[PDB]
Formats: sequence, C-alpha cells, structure tokens
Amino acid sequence: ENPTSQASQ
Amino acid sequence: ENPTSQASQ
Amino acid sequence: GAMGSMERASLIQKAKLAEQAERYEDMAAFMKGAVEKGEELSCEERNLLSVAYKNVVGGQRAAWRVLSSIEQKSNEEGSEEKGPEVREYREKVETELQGVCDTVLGLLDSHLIKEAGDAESRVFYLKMKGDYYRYLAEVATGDDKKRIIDSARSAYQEAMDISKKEMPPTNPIRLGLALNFSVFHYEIANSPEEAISLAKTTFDEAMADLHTLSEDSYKDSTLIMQLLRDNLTLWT
Amino acid sequence: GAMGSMERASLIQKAKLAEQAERYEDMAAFMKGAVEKGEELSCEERNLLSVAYKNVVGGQRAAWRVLSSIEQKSNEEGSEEKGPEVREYREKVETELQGVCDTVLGLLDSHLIKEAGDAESRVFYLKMKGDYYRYLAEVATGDDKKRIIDSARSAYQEAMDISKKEMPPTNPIRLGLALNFSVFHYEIANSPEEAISLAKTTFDEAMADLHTLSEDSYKDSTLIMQLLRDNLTLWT
Ligand SMILES: [Ca+2]
Ligand SMILES: [Ca+2]
Ligand SMILES: [Ca+2]
Ligand SMILES: [Ca+2]
Ligand SMILES: [Cl-]
Ligand SMILES: [Cl-]
Ligand SMILES: [Mg+2]
Ligand SMILES: [Mg+2]
Repeated sequence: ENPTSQASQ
Repeated sequence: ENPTSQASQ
Repeated sequence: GAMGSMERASLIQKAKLAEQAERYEDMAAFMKGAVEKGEELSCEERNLLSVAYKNVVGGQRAAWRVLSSIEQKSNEEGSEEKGPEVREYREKVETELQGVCDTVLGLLDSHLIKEAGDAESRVFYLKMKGDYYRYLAEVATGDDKKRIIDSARSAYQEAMDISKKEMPPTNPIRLGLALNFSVFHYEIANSPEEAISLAKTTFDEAMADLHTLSEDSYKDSTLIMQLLRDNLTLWT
Repeated sequence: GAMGSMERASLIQKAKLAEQAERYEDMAAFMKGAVEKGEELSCEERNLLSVAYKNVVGGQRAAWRVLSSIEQKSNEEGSEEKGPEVREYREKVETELQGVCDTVLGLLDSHLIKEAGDAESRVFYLKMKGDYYRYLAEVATGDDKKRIIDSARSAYQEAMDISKKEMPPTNPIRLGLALNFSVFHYEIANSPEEAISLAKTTFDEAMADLHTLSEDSYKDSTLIMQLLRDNLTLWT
C-alpha cells in the first residue's frame, strides 16, 4: 500500500 | 483493490 | 451494527471520502451501514455500494488466485513438500472472501431486491446477486458448487429478462449485465459459445441504437461496448 | 495473541506468501507473531518485518494526507459548512495509523532493540524507531509533538553514530538511514540545510567507496544513492 511519492526510502 | 486483469466489468 | 449510531447522510458522505482515500474496506462498511438504515438507495448510492464491494472482493480474489497458483504448483510432480501452510493461508483468504460475498448477498436479500421496483434498480441488484454468486463459484469445490453456479445463472437470467423488456440496448446497466453474464458463461459455466454469442449480439444491438444518444450517453455506452469487443478479441 | 499457536517458521512462511499476494496487513500480523516468539530476527526476517509495516502504514499515511487536504480546504474562506464528518473520518484514520505505529514501537521496545548487538541489526531497529516516531510526528498537533519529534531525532542519531563507526559508507542500511534522517530534517524538523548537507555528504562518501564493491553490492548501493540524488535535485 506504500505509495511511491514520498522522499523517504 | 480491484485489479484490471479480469474480463468482467 | 457498528454504524447503527451514524446518520444515513453521514455514512454516504464518509463513503465518498473513503473512495477518495482509496479506503475501500471503510467505504464498504459505510455503505453497509447506509443500506441497513432500511431506505431504498438512489442511483448514485447503488453505485457507491457496488464500487466499494467490487474493490474489496476484487483484491481478495486477486490474492486467492496468487495463493491457489502456488498451491497448485506445490502439488505437481517433483515439488518439495512444504507442509500445510500454503493450503491454510489460501483457505484463510478464501473464507474471508466468502464472508464478504455472503454479506453482500445478505444485503441484497434483506431487503434491497424485494423493494426494488424500477428496472434500473432491480436489474442493478440482480446483476450484483449474479456477480457475487459467481465469485463464490470461482472458489467452490464441494457438494454445492452446482447450486452456487445455478444461483448465479438464475439471478443473471432474471436481470437479463427485465433489461431486455424495460431498457434500451445501449443502457449502461444492461450492457454491464450482459458483459458479466457473458463472462459467467465463459469462465464458470464452460459455455464459451454462449459467451461469444451473447457478447456479439449485445455489441451489435447497442451499435444500432447509438444514433439515439447524446454525446455524453454515447461516451458511456461505447466505453462498455469496447469491453465486450476486448473479450471477443480475446476469445476468438 | 492470535498467532500464539502458530509455529515461528510457519509464520515466516506465511509472511512471504502474504507478500506475494500483496496482503500486507496479514504479512504484518504474521511477522508480529514471529517477533513475539521471543527469538532474534535474521537479516531476511528483519526485512520482512519492515516491508510489511511500511506498506500498511504507508497506505494509512496516504489516506490521511488525502483527508487532511480535504479538511484544510473545508476551513478556507468561502467553503460551505459540511458538518463534522471530514474531521471525524480523518481522526478515525489518524487513530488507526497511530495504533500501528505504537504496535511497531512496542515490538522494538519489547524486546528487539535490547537484544540487538550486531551493528546491522541494531542500526536497522533504531532506524525503524526513528521512522515510526517520524510518522507519529507527521500527524501530531498537541502537548507532545516536540517530544515525539525529539524521540525520532534521538533514535536516528544513535543509529547514525553506530553506522558511522561500524559500517562502510556504502552499506545499504547506513545509506537508507541517512536518506530517512535527511527527510526527517527536511519534512519534520524544519531544517532543510541540515537535510541537504546530510544527503550530499552521504552521497559523496558513498561515491568514494564504490570501488571496493562487487557488481552486486555496487548495484545495491547505487540504487539508494540515486534516491539521495533525487531528493537533492528536488530540494535545491
Ligand atoms: Ca436519521
Ligand atoms: Ca421501491
Ligand atoms: Ca515451536
Ligand atoms: Ca543478540
Ligand atoms: Cl493462515
Ligand atoms: Cl468516522
Ligand atoms: Mg527435492
Ligand atoms: Mg456558499
């Protein structure tokens, strides 16, 4: 469910 | 959560 | 039910928020609560109900297919024994999926279908009944598999009979019903010729009625006609 | 716990099946059960734990951001009053997210961190502690927001101190820690200069150590270096 948009790993 | 792979609507 | 204390309108508002947030389990629970208020559903509300459960059960079905394929590989010649875990976890997902299907079918039976008098609502709900019996049929393997298949068939057939009498051939509900009944024939009932014939006749009759439509209705109908065409291209 | 009756190895096997099926809530529950067996986790098992909860909380955070944005729009000048529902449903998602973060932090505190003696495990778990306090910080608004931020900072700092003493500059765990601590500085601590300086120094020191690596290790390290570069390009 983790998006791809975030700056984190 | 519905995939796009199925022949149904 | 846990939604018994929430206003009907608030449940509908939160269902729409859950859809925007892609929280389809929440969306389904909100719409279940709305249905359980006992009032009939508007066109928009019926679609929210359908969208919510389609996404929940669609994800469960995709997971079940992944696990079933792993389970089948484990039973081939030369596969190393790995114990009961694959079967157990496929059964867990399967049971959860059956529970969701039973919930939807329960909402339809108590009491959405019996109050639905207009063609647009009655056909919508009977199509849903066919769809969720079809999902049960996809995982069925025991004494009742034939009865589950026939329940899907019977619901689709009643919906088809009403839709042909009461709706134009381009009606999107009628078209989506025919699409899914054709998939039932191909995927469940071992009747690919019936699936192809239904898809082709549905497509051709809709084509001949497009001239009666506005631009927006034409867009709605041709979108689903393309899905019929895609299946015919795959199946022929 | 509901996984208390299942073998540790079976829990790990089902976590891997759940990952293949994209059933991340199941995957997290299986790994929680494995952790609660009380034995230390292998490298592969630590990564399964991280993958599972990253996907669960990642989806909750994405939903929270959707709802928070709708809530903020509702509070602008000229927005029509729509009642408490947006706030209520954002609070519901927020509470569920905080519960997952608290569960992960509880696993780390009871008792993963205290038994973790090797640099690879201790840094891994301290990075997780920083990450999940950072997720709590993203939604915090009250008396404890500063303490939540400082808890994230403290965990990241201890992990950085160990990683710099005990790991090479190209170690993927060290690199992923530095990436996320740099995001903490930029997104949480209002310290964009610190975020940029950390990302740049981490990138440059790793660049200078690539010559020591095999082709496979080079691929692993350069992948994360590219994420540092992407952030620097966005931030400068
Ligand atoms: Ca009321
Ligand atoms: Ca009625
Ligand atoms: Ca044991
Ligand atoms: Ca130890
Ligand atoms: Cl299981
Ligand atoms: Cl709520
Ligand atoms: Mg062998
Ligand atoms: Mg106004």
